[PDB]
Amino acid sequence: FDCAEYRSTNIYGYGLYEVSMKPAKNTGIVSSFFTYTGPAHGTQWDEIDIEFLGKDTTKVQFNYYTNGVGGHEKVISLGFDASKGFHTYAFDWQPGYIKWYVDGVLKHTATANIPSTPGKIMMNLWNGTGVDDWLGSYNGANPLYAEYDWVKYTSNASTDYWQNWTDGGGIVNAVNGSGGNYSVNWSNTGNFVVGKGWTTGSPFRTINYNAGVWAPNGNGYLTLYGWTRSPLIEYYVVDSWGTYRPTGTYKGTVKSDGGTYDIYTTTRYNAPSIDGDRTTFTQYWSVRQSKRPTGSNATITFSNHVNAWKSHGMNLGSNWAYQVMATEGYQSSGSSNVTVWGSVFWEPKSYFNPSTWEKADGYSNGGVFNCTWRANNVNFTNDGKLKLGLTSS
Amino acid sequence: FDCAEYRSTNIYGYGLYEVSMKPAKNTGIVSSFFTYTGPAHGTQWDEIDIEFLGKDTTKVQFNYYTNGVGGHEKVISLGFDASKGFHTYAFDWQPGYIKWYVDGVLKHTATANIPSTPGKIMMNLWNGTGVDDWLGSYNGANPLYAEYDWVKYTSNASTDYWQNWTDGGGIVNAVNGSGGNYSVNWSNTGNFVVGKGWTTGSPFRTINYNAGVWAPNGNGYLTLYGWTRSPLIEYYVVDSWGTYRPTGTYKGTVKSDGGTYDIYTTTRYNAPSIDGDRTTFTQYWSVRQSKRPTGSNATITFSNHVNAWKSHGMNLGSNWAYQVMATEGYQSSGSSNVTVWGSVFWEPKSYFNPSTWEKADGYSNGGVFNCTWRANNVNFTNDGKLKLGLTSSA
Ligand SMILES: [Ca+2]
Ligand SMILES: [Ca+2]
Repeated sequence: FDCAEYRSTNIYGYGLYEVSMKPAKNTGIVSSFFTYTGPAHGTQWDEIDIEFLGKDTTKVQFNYYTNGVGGHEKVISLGFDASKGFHTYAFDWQPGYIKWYVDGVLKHTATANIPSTPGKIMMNLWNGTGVDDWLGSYNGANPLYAEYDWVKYTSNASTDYWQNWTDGGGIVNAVNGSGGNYSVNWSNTGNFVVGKGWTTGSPFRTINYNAGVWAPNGNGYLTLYGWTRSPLIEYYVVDSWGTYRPTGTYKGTVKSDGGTYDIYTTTRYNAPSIDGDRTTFTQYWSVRQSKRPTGSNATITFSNHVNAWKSHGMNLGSNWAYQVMATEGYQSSGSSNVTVWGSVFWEPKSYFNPSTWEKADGYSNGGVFNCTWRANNVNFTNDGKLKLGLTSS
Repeated sequence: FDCAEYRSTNIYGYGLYEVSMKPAKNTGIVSSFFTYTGPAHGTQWDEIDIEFLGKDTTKVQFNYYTNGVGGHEKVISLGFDASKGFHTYAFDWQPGYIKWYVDGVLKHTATANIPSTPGKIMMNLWNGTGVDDWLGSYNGANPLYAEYDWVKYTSNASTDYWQNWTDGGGIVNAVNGSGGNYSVNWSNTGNFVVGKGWTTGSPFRTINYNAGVWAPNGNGYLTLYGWTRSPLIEYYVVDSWGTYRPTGTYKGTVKSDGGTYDIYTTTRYNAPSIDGDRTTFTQYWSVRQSKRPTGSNATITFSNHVNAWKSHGMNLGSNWAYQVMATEGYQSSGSSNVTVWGSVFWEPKSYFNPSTWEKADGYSNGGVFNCTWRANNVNFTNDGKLKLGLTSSA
């Protein structure tokens, strides 16, 4: 028996691992997506799994090994047959937990003896021997296939600041979420500003976020927000908004991260600021000429804005205070869900890219794996999908 | 009684510590500014003090504890009542000594068994018991408060180069002072360049200095000065001068650290340079459009100049030689006194900053400290002063 394993050439650490896949269906096999490192690579055996036991594809199995100790199996009922269509499975791996998801919904959290060694991303399909109680016995049916549409890994941002300010009008339910994530649900408010970011901003920072939810019902801004002191200046890089587009005195424009922004300035007197709730300071703005798409990864190269501002005579303070990816609102209702992240590894799997992936070939895992890995069983379909096969002879 | 103590979250080492404050006046209390490290910070007890005994606010007491041993009290007459206005008190803490100052005047020096363990910066007000001969008896007067307008700590410069070059004309009395400080007194000279700085310059250095004395009597420059090789270039950032403002071939201007400078290029031939007594080289200049005030702190963000020079096609060499904060002179007389500083921790005390400070709360030091620390007694005024109160009851 011949089986298939596709594995990354690089190693990856803590962060969110997502895959879109359709597992094979048959007694005695497994289709999976997992991270792995072990003794053959000079490390302890640290692995995090997503496994579909072909005997019953209406279930998914989650597991993990740390220093070679597994025993963390959690089987969950899916509510659909995973073999009948593509679905997104994922696990967020951090030092104190692992959270697994199905089509974006949280289904299981683990906290005991979590792995810590960066591993490779892997995907395999195989038939077992000696584990009939676990997989059912394999009946030789072939060929069988497991398909994967895309793989994505996003590393941590290291945001250290949480901002949750409301003027007291209406309701602002802000949620300080895990890592760089936050969400806000608001109802008929006065003014507020909620966001995650950094305690000390920087003119060189590159902010990467994703707004999984951007649904202002009225005046809301999805915006890089921060301050400087010496002098006191509040700045904004607005990517999207609600029913009102912020403007002021026009200075010019700046092209950055695929968008063009209008640059403005506005002055403020007697309003809440970081140096006291009744002060006098300017606001610097970059406002996108049209709302940025949300729901996907977006980058704000803050230095291009700082520089274009410098160029139009707008210079910032030298005492840098907080810097966040915010949701601000006024006299409105809405929801927002935003994640600030570190870096993304994106693989569309449209074909075999030999710099970032390798096809296991010419050897068997032995043990319960009753098959040899073959690069010939790792192919790409026309519609740009990884197709893993289990064949015989 | 409830009392107050405000202390830094970070620890600080050798360097100059200054505070602008006005202690409370009353028999029985102490208002202070001091560095502290001890058992509760996991170390030996090292502390340096500035204490105002409320029984007599015309005097100030200096002390220090090293490995839990004190006994170095020194009381000096201020010549004024400390409780009537703000004054600046400081101590310069170095490996081999401590120097204390009042309004910038040296008042006391110690050298024996100098503390060496970095500690927190602290301020407190408290009333004692059992030490009436030292503090007087505390009569319960209340409420009382000590005020502090700002705190500043400046670390050491780590300048590793002393410049003292004269062509031999007239007299150049250069003084290699402590740390980054130097002075020069000169009379009817030829050309000379004196200063302190670094053996290897950097396009990224930020120079903090202060010219305590800037009194050229003729042609003299107060300037950042340095060279590169590959190619050989002499560069200046001139902040002040005497009777002659240096100029050359005009390129443009750069705004930096609050001033605007004119950018110039010039060429020198058959003149001395770090490469020979007779050489030819290029000079790059930034010259302030008007003289920079002296006597108060000044900063030169050198990368602003390097970057503007690059804009105009003035690229520096790749092998960096010395870089100093200099006094240069030609055919003149005069005096200068300049100090290059290290990095600064500046706290204007405009409000509570929980990242760099904490309020002592819910416990008493006990012993002589007849009061409980309360975070509620550490407040900030509208006008940016820290107010540490001593209050009665519950
Ligand atoms: Ca695909
Ligand atoms: Ca102040």
